[PDB]
Amino acid sequence: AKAKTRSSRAGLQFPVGRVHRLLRKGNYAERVGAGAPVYLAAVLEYLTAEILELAGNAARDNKKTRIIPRHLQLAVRNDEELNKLLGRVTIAQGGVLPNIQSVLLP
Amino acid sequence: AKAKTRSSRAGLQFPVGRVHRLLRKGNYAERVGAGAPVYLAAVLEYLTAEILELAGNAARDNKKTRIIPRHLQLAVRNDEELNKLLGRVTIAQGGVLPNIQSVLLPK
Amino acid sequence: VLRDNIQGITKPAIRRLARRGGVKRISGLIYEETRGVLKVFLENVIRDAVTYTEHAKRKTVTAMDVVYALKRQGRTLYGFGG
Amino acid sequence: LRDNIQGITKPAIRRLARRGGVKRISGLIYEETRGVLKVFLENVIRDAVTYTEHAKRKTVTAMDVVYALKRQGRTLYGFG
Amino acid sequence: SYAIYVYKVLKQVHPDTGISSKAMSIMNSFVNDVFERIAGEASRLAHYNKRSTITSREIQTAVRLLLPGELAKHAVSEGTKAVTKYTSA
Amino acid sequence: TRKESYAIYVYKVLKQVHPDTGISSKAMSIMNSFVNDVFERIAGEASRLAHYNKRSTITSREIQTAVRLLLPGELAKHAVSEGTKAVTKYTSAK
Amino acid sequence: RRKIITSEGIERSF
Amino acid sequence: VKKPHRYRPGTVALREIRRYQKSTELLIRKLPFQRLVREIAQDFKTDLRFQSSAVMALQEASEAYLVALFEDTNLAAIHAKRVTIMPKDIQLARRIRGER
Amino acid sequence: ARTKQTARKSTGGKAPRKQLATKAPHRYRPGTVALREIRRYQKSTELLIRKLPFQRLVREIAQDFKTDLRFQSSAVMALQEASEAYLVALFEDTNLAAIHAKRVTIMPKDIQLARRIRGER
DNA sequence: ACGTACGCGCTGTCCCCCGCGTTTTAACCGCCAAGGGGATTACTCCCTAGTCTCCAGGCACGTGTCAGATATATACATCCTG
DNA sequence: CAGGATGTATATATCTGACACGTGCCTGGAGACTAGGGAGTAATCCCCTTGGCGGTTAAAACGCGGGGGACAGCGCGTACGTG
Repeated sequence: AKAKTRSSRAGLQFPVGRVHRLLRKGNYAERVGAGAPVYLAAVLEYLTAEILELAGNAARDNKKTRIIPRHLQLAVRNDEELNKLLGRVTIAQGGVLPNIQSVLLP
Repeated sequence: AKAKTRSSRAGLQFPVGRVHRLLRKGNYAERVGAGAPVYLAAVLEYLTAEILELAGNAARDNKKTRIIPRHLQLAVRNDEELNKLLGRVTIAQGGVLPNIQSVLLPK
Repeated sequence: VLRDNIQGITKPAIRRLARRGGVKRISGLIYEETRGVLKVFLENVIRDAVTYTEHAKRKTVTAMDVVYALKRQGRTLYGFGG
Repeated sequence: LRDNIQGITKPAIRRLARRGGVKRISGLIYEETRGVLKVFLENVIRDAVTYTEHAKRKTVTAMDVVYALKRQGRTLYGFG
Repeated sequence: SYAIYVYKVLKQVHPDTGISSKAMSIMNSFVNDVFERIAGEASRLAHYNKRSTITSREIQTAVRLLLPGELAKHAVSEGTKAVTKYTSA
Repeated sequence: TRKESYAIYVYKVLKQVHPDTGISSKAMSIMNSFVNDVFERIAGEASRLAHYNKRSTITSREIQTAVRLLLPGELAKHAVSEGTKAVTKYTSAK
Repeated sequence: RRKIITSEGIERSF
Repeated sequence: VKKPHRYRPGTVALREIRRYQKSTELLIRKLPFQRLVREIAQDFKTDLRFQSSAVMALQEASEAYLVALFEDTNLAAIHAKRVTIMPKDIQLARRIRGER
Repeated sequence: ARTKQTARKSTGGKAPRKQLATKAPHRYRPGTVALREIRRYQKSTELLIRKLPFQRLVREIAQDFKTDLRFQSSAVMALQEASEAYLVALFEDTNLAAIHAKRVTIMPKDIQLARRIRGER
């Protein structure tokens, strides 16, 4: 019987196995259910499948095909639904969203 | 052989045994050394022996024997470093530390 | 079914807090505004509080639950349940 | 290295706040900001050194500073 | 090193766009942080409920606490698909 | 139907530092929940320490490095000076 | 003044 | 003529500031609060039952959040050199914290 | 009467004494360039604090915590990109506090308030 | 070095909130109950940890076109400044 | 309003150091098989929330003056930005 990876069997792209081994050794709990990592793999995908999406559009609208760390800082600080997930975290080489208060402007 | 409790040999008041289990049950690491509990009860027993002596000396000043949360809230916010440790904590029934901004006071 | 309870937080109960806070004169708009804030703060704590209650399949929101929902957001609570 | 906090210049702060969004920066800031930045590093380093001093290493590597920053709440990304 | 995995996603969602060798670092440093927050919250959530083992239901409830709003809706909509697909075979 | 707690211990310490004072319930259940907070930060800290350095186990040193990070200021120099004084007495007495 | 701790001694006495 | 001996505007509040900070009881009235929490949770999951303490635990935190707000909006109102706090401060003192 | 003192006891000043004690048009209106300086910075990501003066600032701080430290050239960056951001956030908060106080120029009052309200004091 | 915008201090104006009676109201207390659901055990079962064995996907290293950095040189863009 | 001067944005072309692909490799993961220990499943019971009842009074709502702060205007002179 040829071995089929759990990640490929589930149709996902993130490594179910590598997530599974990480869940075991991290000492989160004595036992990890069979269905626990596959579920966590998908939740990890959709969070990258959205940040890389918004940043992907930043490249086009900025006309640079390669995504550079600023294109991350524009994908998350624009989107409120993501910003709250990334409230405290700093991104190196990210700059700041450009804005100026109304009183300052002449 | 006669049983001498491990909290005695350390001289501590808190229990070292009960901690030594809690480290295992909480799944903090795959193995727990025999030095950790004895060292972890001391720190706890030190801190708990700090807030109290402060709370006590706050009780006597309000002419009450017993400690009540209002005394604790006074023992912690007054001190500068305990307050920094419990910066986020909110003590139930605690009340506030009396403070009036100087601008509001009448003249 | 329950309706219109936020206006139950009586207008003095807003100042009675604000006194303990340490403010002297309170404008007219604060009262109607503060309810807007407190309502936001509960829909956060209560929700996280409900989610645990749903999780263990238990109907009643345990007092120990609220201490957790607070502990997650960053406002730890001492003395209730433990 | 007697005084290096005087090395963070006046145009250094002025450049930063310009990114921040200010328009006019009052003179007493240029000194007062140094007081803040200093007491920031004394907290980030004193943690980064402790992680180092524990592992017996003699070098505060980036994987330490990222950790020291994490407890501060100021999580850092891009290094580990 | 989640980077090979991240590239596979990006080349899916954008067949033309590329990724700089620092973004991967952001993501490899990012996915690990989200995974730690979730799996860390999952461990604490099982401890409160006296349960010994982390399971499929623990992670789902662990998500709805962290991800704000619309993300909670689609993530758990995505997660349930994976388990059902995995359990199908 | 037993919910074990530190109510005995905190009360024992209180007599050491105030042989007259006694503590009321609602004030105890604070201390009973303050310790369970600290002991969950310190230990929870020397759980990531061991993991970072890839050491599997948690030993005392990993607690010093755990204390000197949480306890701010003068407490750090008193706790670890109170910890070692205990553990040194323990091993030498075993 | 009726309710006071008066902050007798702050620095640690180990 | 005819003077009722009314205290000066400003010295009743300071007085009652000195009366509340000293005291420690609960300020937001218990029952009209409970009927609020039951009403909020009724939205997220219908037909819940609240343990008694679990309502108290909220009010104990909901108070000490607002009080933490006012003691921080005041610093904003002192800042513009005025005394009277105003909603253009609670809009500030919540965005400085970043909690928004 | 109270007489301070003289610090140094010689007329030469030791400059001439060996083993010395002392010898071994068009202008923009104000503000218009400011805004131009902002959009020129808020659009860019390059590091603002000069590097070699920062390196010597981190070393000076590390000494009184431990002696003879050696920093990886990466871990001096990871500090700089953090302490630059910390400040840029602080300055946004102070700008808010000043727009609040109804003046435009931030001041140490604004700095201290934007720190106190954060609770990060 | 300079020139001028703004922080600030002063005056003046008025509205709006604090103070203090009255008048209405619903929190509170205490009291009874009912049934609902959280907390035990018994049981039984089935699922993940543990283990052994084989192999291919992820990693590291090599390289090789190539999109981005960089230099240079228009095309409007705003800004004053009469 | 009219118009020069300015700065950033825009175009074309020139390199590169760098990210994408190739290829080999070996180490972690997939197959396969239990074992008992955790997890689910059924009464049960009791205690503890929800719910109603009535008195009652502490407190919330309401009303009005006027006293003082909010705010607007203004004069200015100096601590700023600009070169």
